Amino acid sequence: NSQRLVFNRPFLMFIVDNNILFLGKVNRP
Amino acid sequence: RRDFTFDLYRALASAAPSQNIFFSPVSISMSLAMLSLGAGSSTKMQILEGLGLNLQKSSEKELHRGFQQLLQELNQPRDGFQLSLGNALFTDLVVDLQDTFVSAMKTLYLADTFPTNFRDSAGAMKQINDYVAKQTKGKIVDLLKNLDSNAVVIMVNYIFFKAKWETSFNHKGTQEQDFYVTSETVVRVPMMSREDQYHYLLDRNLSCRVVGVPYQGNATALFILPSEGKMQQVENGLSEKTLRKWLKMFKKRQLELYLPKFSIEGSYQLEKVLPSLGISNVFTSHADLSGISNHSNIQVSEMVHKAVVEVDESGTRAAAATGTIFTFR
Ligand SMILES: *[C@@H]1O[C@H](CO)[C@@H](O[C@@H]2O[C@H](CO)[C@@H](O)[C@H](O)[C@H]2NC(C)=O)[C@H](O)[C@H]1NC(C)=O
Ligand SMILES: *[C@H]1O[C@H](CO)[C@@H](O[C@H]2O[C@H](CO)[C@@H](O)[C@H](O)[C@H]2NC(C)=O)[C@H](O)[C@H]1NC(C)=O
Repeated sequence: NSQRLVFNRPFLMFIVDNNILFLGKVNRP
Repeated sequence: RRDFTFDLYRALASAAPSQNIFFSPVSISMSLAMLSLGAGSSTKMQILEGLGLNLQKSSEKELHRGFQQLLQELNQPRDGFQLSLGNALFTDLVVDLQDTFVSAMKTLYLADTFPTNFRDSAGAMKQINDYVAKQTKGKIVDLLKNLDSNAVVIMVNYIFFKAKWETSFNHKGTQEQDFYVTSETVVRVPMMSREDQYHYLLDRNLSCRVVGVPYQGNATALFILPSEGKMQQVENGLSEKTLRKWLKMFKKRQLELYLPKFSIEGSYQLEKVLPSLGISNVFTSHADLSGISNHSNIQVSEMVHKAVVEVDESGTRAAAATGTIFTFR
């Protein structure tokens, strides 16, 4: 199958290493 | 027994309701852990507590050994991947810092030490901002705005990250597509796409879907899409435990991913939000920073943080800086 996943609403972002490097919310591109 | 990273995340969100948020926990927490190095009494305790230090399981020194390890495990700009973390001390020409503080800063944190003439505010800002800018490859330009005159020392931390995706996005596969800030406020954004195998995850409790998109190197981006009307819910459910749970819950799945190409940033005066995490004293004239200097008085005027991120079809670019300013009066 091929599930669809479209980020078209606010969404969180994590940039993980072994630790959490960056974290934020994209409320509006 | 506290999630500093997510407690801080919520604090920042609550202060800026429906606006973008972005910061570097490692930058701030490392900065805090450095600050605690020359802290005493209850002030030195609010910081450790605010970080979620066990006082038993984890013992202060384990905290430093950890960050030390982190700083040491850093590699040179590999190919298509780079992560660098640095710390710097800017000391006034006419002030002395305790040997212990300076020593720990150089040993555990590999901190640079630059003599600074704080009597010339403009010059001090240029020196420091130029350094931060330099270290973040021009991504963080004006960290300090109006450096106080009583400024006698500034502790700086920066973080720089650049990496290409493990698999890029087809540049020609990007189309202008609608983005719903709210069901009624919609704006067009360049929407990236790529069908492939991704580490998927469906958290029915927090009510959101999580995708893992790896980088050429060690760093994965996690994009959380809360179900319609639940952003607030998942934000509240964010925790160190949740991240762990999410991590092994991850199973690869055939996905046709649509991600918007974006860029955001955040600027925060941390001295204003940290007392929400119980870190208040150190920011007052009631502070105990006797571990940093003997000509005591000094407190933390402000703790400015700045972070930026760029996300396109090639990869991601992110950096941030934390400036801890110590004043006399
Ligand atoms: C991040 O990169 C480092 C250094 O390149 C990795 O360290 C080892 O790298 C070799 C390279 O072939 C792997 O075979 C080892 O398995 C790696 N050891 C581990 C698991 O640390 C490191 O693996 C990468 N990220 C991680 C998981 O730490
Ligand atoms: C979210 O919470 C629910 C409970 O509300 C979890 O449901 C079960 O999860 C585990 C596997 O069955 C058990 O260890 C839990 O005890 C059980 N819940 C209970 C108490 O009934 C669910 O797994 C959780 N999922 C995530 C990803 O957080």
